[PDB]
Amino acid sequence: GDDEIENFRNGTPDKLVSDSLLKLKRLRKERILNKVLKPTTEERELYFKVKRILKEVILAKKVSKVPINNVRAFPVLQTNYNGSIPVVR
Amino acid sequence: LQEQSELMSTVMNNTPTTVAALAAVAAASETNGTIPKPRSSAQLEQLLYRYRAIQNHPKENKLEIKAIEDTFRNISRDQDIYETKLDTLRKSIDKGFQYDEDLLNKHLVALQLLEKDTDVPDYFGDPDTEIRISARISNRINELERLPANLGTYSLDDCLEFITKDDLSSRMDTFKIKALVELKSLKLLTKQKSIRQKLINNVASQAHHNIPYLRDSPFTAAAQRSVQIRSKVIV
Amino acid sequence: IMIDAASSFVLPISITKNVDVLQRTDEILWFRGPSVIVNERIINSGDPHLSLPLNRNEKESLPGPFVLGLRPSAKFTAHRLSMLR
Amino acid sequence: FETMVANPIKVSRLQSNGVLTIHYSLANF
Amino acid sequence: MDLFSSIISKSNLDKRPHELPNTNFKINNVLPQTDIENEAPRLGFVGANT
Amino acid sequence: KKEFPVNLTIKKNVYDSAQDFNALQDVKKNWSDQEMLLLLEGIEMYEDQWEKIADHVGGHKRVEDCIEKFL
Amino acid sequence: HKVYICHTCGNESINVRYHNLRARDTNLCSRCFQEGHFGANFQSSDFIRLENNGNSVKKNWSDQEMLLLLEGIEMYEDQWEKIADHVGGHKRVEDCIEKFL
Ligand SMILES: [Zn+2]
Repeated sequence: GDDEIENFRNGTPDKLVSDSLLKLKRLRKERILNKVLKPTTEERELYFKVKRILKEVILAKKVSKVPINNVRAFPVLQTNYNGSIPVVR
Repeated sequence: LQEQSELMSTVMNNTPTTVAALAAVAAASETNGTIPKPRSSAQLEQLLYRYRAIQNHPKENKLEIKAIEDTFRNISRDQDIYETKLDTLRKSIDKGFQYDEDLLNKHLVALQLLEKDTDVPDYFGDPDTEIRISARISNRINELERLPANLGTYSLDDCLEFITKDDLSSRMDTFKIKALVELKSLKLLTKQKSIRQKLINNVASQAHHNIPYLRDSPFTAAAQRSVQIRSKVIV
Repeated sequence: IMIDAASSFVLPISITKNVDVLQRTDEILWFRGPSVIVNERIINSGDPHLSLPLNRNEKESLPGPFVLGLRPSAKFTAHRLSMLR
Repeated sequence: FETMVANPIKVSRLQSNGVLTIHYSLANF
Repeated sequence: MDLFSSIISKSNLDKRPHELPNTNFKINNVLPQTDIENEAPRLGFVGANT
Repeated sequence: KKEFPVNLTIKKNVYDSAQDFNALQDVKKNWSDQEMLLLLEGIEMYEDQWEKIADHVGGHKRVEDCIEKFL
Repeated sequence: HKVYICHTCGNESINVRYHNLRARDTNLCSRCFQEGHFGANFQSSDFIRLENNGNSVKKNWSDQEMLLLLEGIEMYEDQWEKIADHVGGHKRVEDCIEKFL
């Protein structure tokens, strides 16, 4: 659900975002320094909670730039096929 | 024993009604340690959908239907709670904030770098910590070695070339070369280490004939002069 | 399993009168197997014609093979030709 | 026509890879 | 040896009669192969240590 | 300064693993490659208007889900 | 400028070759790759479109040259003349070593 964003939407929207990204960076350091590979269920749950908030402002406020920077490509599979000349033993 | 992968194996083997996991206390509860509330978006939920849709035929041999339906009730309840909270959250928005641009930049770049597991700069010996580096490189090697070989691009600049049914565009391989430069540069690491050793142990191994401010000191010149003293001839 | 077989051959008679459409050496090249015709190079990886989702005997005559091949729309190509000059 | 053994074109691997395209380096008269 | 040729670049809108530089030639049609691409190997197969 | 390039486009996502591109993966929320090319195609031209893009994709995608993809 | 004899025929490649990654010392033309004349052992996934033209002003190091340098280092393990020609012969030994370090 949300359970906190209703309360924090009444004031500024942006302080919780930085206070959550610093927690993500600290948990990522603590995952690097522990030889663990799968992310925890405590930051995954805390990841989407970030991505929700940055969505909603774009739903609501329409901030004046929202900059566009893309690599202007994306990977797709392409067809493969064997050669037609037969093998020689 | 990964029951949320056993359902996937029974689905992808196309024979799920023939076994149906033998839902008793000895089998359906031995893998559970209710059902553990699946994690994915829909990849572990469509399996539950199909599993209930197959188990509508026996309907009494499988006692585990009720906990699965309780989790469906939990999912519907959480969904209704989120829809009410999204209705209230769009009503709790202030009429004016004027969100700053050059911090939206930093939050977008920081979120994007924190998605795909790379180090974010702040702007807001010891073989314990030698293995913790040499276990992040095996991660990247065994993540790049599971990409499909038939990987290809489609840039937004092929529209200026008018590619026909069979024309072979000239920007198709701008990702597969880049996905081999990394995979072969992360295997030629202990070759450039052995070249850097032969470089440094032949530049620093002289250190008193090339560097000017060291071969002009008193003590270095005196030591190099004093090593060359030929032994005294008695009589 | 060898690699260095020849797998192309040339007949000695110069029949180069009606042959400007084939693949010439610069004679005529004669291979040891046929060609392979590939319809479209890029697979379209989603598209429930191909992805087959697990939810919900039917036929569908789709127009051409061009549905399965990632073609760009024309408004972008006109936009890019406007950006040309 | 069925007694017309064809000529193999051999590739000779070192020719296929890197052949470049000596008096024109003026040091040898 | 039983050879083959290249693809003739004769268009689909040509409608001409089939000429032949030799009467000992034969002609064949190539059916295009089309299906879900067979699962290609991973990059560990393409470029391992030699 | 010289830095090894951070090749994000190859890198598979860690936290969700369901918002990757369709090649790196092994109304409807499926996001085939045609709507993905139409999404990059609409973002290159229309520059964040979110409604000409939302039917330039082809109408099956909500504006919320287009923002979910653009993030 | 080198010349690239197309494998499986005798032809010369014009400006685009298709390098193979499992025999590692063969090439192809475009037309022999469009039709699949490269033998039934290979699978048309292990062929990278490489160029033949002289590139731009030096110390740019396009991804093609980086890839061919790393292919050479996996081939020969020494012999930087045999690395620098496999890059394309328009780079010196004293620059391939300065770029691999
Ligand atoms: Zn050829």
